[PDB]
Amino acid sequence: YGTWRKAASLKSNYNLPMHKMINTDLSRILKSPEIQRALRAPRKKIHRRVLKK
Amino acid sequence: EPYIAWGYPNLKSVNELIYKRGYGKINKKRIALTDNALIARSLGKYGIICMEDLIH
Amino acid sequence: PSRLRKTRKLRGHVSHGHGRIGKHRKHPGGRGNAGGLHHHRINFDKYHPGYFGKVGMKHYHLKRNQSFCPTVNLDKLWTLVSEQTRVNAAKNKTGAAPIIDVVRSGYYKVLGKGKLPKQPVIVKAKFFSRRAEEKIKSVGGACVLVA
Amino acid sequence: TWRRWHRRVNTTQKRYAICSALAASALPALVMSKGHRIEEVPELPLVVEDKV
Amino acid sequence: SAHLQWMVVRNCSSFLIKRNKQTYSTEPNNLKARNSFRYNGLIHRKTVGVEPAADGKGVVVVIKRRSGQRKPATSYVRTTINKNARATLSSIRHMIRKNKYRPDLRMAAIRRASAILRSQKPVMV
Amino acid sequence: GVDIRHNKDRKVRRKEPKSQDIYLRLLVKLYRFLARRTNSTFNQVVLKRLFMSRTNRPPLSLSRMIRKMKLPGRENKTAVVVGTITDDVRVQEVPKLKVCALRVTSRARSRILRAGGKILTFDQLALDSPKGCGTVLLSGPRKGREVYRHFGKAPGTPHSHTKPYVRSKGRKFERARGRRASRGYKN
Amino acid sequence: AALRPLVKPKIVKKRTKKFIRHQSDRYVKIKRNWRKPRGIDNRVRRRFKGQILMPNIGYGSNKKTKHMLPSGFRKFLVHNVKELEVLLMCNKSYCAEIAHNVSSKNRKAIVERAAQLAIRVTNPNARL
RNA sequence: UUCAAGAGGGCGUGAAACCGUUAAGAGGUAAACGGGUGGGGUCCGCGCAGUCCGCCCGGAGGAUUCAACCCGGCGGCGGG
RNA sequence: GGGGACCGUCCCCCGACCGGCGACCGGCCGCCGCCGGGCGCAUUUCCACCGCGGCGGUGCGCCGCGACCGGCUCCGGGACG
RNA sequence: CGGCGACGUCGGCUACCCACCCGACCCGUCUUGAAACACGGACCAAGGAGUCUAACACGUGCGCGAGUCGGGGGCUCGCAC
RNA sequence: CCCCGCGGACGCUACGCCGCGACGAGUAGGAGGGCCGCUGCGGUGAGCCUUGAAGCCUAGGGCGCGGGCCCGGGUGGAGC
Ligand SMILES: [Mg+2]
Ligand SMILES: [Mg+2]
Ligand SMILES: [Mg+2]
Ligand SMILES: [Mg+2]
Ligand SMILES: [Mg+2]
Ligand SMILES: [Mg+2]
Ligand SMILES: [Mg+2]
Ligand SMILES: [Mg+2]
Ligand SMILES: [Mg+2]
Ligand SMILES: [Mg+2]
Ligand SMILES: [Mg+2]
Ligand SMILES: [Mg+2]
Ligand SMILES: [Mg+2]
Ligand SMILES: [Mg+2]
Ligand SMILES: [Mg+2]
Ligand SMILES: [Mg+2]
Ligand SMILES: [Mg+2]
Ligand SMILES: [Mg+2]
Ligand SMILES: [Mg+2]
Ligand SMILES: [Mg+2]
Ligand SMILES: [Mg+2]
Ligand SMILES: [Mg+2]
Repeated sequence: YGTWRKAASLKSNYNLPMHKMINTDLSRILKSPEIQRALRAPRKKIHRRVLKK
Repeated sequence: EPYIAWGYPNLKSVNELIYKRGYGKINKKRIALTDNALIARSLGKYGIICMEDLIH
Repeated sequence: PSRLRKTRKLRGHVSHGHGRIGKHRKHPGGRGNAGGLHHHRINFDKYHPGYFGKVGMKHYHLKRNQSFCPTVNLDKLWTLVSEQTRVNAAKNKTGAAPIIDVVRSGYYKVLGKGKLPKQPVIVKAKFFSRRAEEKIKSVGGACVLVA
Repeated sequence: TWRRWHRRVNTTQKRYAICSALAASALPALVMSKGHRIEEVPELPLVVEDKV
Repeated sequence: SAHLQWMVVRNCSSFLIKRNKQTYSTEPNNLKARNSFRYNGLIHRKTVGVEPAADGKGVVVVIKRRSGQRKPATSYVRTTINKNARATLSSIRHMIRKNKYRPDLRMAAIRRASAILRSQKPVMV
Repeated sequence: GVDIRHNKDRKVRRKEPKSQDIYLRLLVKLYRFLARRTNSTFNQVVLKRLFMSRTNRPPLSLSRMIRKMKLPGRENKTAVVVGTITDDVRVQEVPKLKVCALRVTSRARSRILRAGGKILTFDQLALDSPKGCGTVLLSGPRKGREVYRHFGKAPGTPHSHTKPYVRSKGRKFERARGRRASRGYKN
Repeated sequence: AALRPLVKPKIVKKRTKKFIRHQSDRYVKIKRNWRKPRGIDNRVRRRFKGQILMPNIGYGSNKKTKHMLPSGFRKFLVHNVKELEVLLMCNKSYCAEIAHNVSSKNRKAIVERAAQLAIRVTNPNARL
């Protein structure tokens, strides 16, 4: 099946398929300081329905 | 005209309509006018920041 | 998969999606391209103009091999040789130009769409167009005919 | 009998599926999620000598 | 990756039980035994499991070591805590909080340990 | 009763990819967070294109990408395409390009890398520019498809130049009546 | 005595009777299983007054008490002791119950283990 | 006899329509049906002195007895 | 036709500089945690029992009553301009 | 905050029977219009009707991508699969 | 530089969870969802079963808006 550096030597045209996402560690990506620097602060307060008095 | 009844409201009618049944169209939603902050946030650029300003 | 189709969702609906008034009958309108000039004329005229009638000269015993002449444009001329052929000629000090035999690559006629890189090349072909020859001579190349 | 029982799949897609299957068979979470009782297996790309 | 492996087993797993509008996951190191990304005990580089002791007294706290992820024979370190209920919960709390080892599972492991120890004391007639 | 109409209540748009590709779904998870938690409209455009179908994500040739990146003031910018980057064999010289694509053809990738260029996936682009700063968001030709030649006014109407559906092309196939004044009419 | 649920809210059922099929009273060949009427003149489909009512989404149960037994629990069908263990951390909200095909010898062990784990069984004295 | 004839030579199981008998209820607007109650009945509820468990206080008891130290094992994190 | 040279990729090496020890791993240390064994043998720690004990949560086997608060609503008195 | 609690009572009922008040014409179908003095339907069981092939068109998913596709053939212990 | 307390609920199947607002007739017809249902195949449940499978019966207990489903009792006797 070959490497990504070299094609397969027993299939004459085949090479390993490529990744459309190199780093699948989603938690590492989201927690990275460059991602965290660009984010606005979370809006974690729940605003429930106000009973109109 | 066959479909409506209309007339000239007085001051008391305007007060009681806004105070009891007054709802604002805030972000296309029907939100009860429970706080002045709801009015001031959408109409404050016109100088209207309270229920009194809206009634006036 | 028959489980993904409308027939599974039409169980319990009496008409099976074909209506109560007009129903699903055998062949209302005819079979195949029936009535293409009488009661399907609007459809045939609207979507298939030119459908009826003869045009041109008929030719018995057409042999498609006689008129076999695949064509290649100038913008793809340098793909018929290796990139090494190209880069060696570009950095060549002398005036030596590589030969591209399009007949070897499977084309007979060289058309002139696109532009050529500015370096001479000898092009062998059965046929050339006027503008293809003009552009080849513009980059300093030559057109040579083969049979 | 002429129901088109057979399907043809592109060679590149069949090669793709082999690569995905081999890659997944190197992860303990995926193999255990098949239910293969690999708990005392010393190493999951498990390779033995040629004497076998 | 944990997220990549989750996208493979989130709906296709031998531990997956979908029944009675409920979903459970029965792999060994799943506290709360639920099919969730956080509680899955196979896809993470560090997992916590609490099981009853083999002899029927105490708990076994199993944690996943960091190095040999692809070597399942040595990947899990098991210890047996067979002391009183309060000190057993303290040991599990210190294992998770002090080590910074997967602190989102601290109360899940404590509650599971309490359930195990309560099931080991004699039943009531 | 309320005097309203309900035939346009449900907006028809992709809220998620119809694909089951788990790698596409993971970086949809990434850019769904980026669009929500930043004020960048670049993330919103990228996220909605990740949902899009393949016909709505046409391939982008190397020549078109080179041409759009050669416009003034676009140097040292990352060309981002939500789709495939395709080699064009009609271009002879490839400049130094920094590109982020969903897919890159093997030969296009080799040409870009030989030129000294850089290829990023969409998760690497998120790390390199979470707000999408310094990017040229490009698209392939949306209407560069054979179906669009048949779309439009019907072929049998005046001033319409839309291709008809014919099984074969030749002098015997839809060329006589309604196509020339010598056979009935032309329009 | 019996194991109590975590919370026991009042369960409100919008309808208690069953939706019987139209004209299932008049015939034996028509089972009471609900079928949507689709006749052109069908007065049940047209919703005339005093007729058989049709199920619609407005009868849906409160999502807080949906699928909840009168005891306040929610059942989970188990087949052996291993499937009983998954309710260890759902003691106060879910109750196990043993499948009909489980033998009497094996459902003894399920009941004994459930008593150890404080899991409520809806049919504990079922084959004895 | 058989495990079983509530398997008895067209005999595995044995539905519905329909019929006999027994039990309960009812009956002059043909029956049947939807909604709402009421009465009776058959069952169900380990119903019949009514949950449970966390901390604290007091009482009287037991104990591989606790913290801190030492030895060993194993982990987690960090190290130009 | 062979044999060469050249170019492009590769696969191993002989070495150094650069970014990292990482989600590729070991040894040393440093901190921390757990376990086992000693020691600690009693104002500590734990175990179970009792009080119609208190503070929390949940909930009363069944049938019921009351109170105040708030929302909506229909009414009734009294007074002012 | 009150009362009540085992061989009589407590709670339950979707479900069994009965009574009463209000509402309620027999379904299917064609039809502008069916309860129709329009047709089919005595009852029950089992069976019973948009399928497959080919060819187009558009949409959608997948792989590769100026290419793509071995489908016919051949090579691989000829053969449990 | 938190430390007499070394401690502090739940959560987030992200195809998940949460909030707010408006809305809800429907033949022919279209679309979506179905942890609705039947049969068979590949996987999986260290699944169930002669201490009793399928099927059938049932004034038995329930769940779901519904399609339907689960459980108790009886019969049955080998598969689901
Ligand atoms: Mg319809
Ligand atoms: Mg019908
Ligand atoms: Mg007609
Ligand atoms: Mg005519
Ligand atoms: Mg409508
Ligand atoms: Mg119901
Ligand atoms: Mg019936
Ligand atoms: Mg009508
Ligand atoms: Mg028998
Ligand atoms: Mg018989
Ligand atoms: Mg009888
Ligand atoms: Mg008719
Ligand atoms: Mg008529
Ligand atoms: Mg009718
Ligand atoms: Mg009449
Ligand atoms: Mg007649
Ligand atoms: Mg007729
Ligand atoms: Mg008749
Ligand atoms: Mg008949
Ligand atoms: Mg049938
Ligand atoms: Mg409405
Ligand atoms: Mg509707």
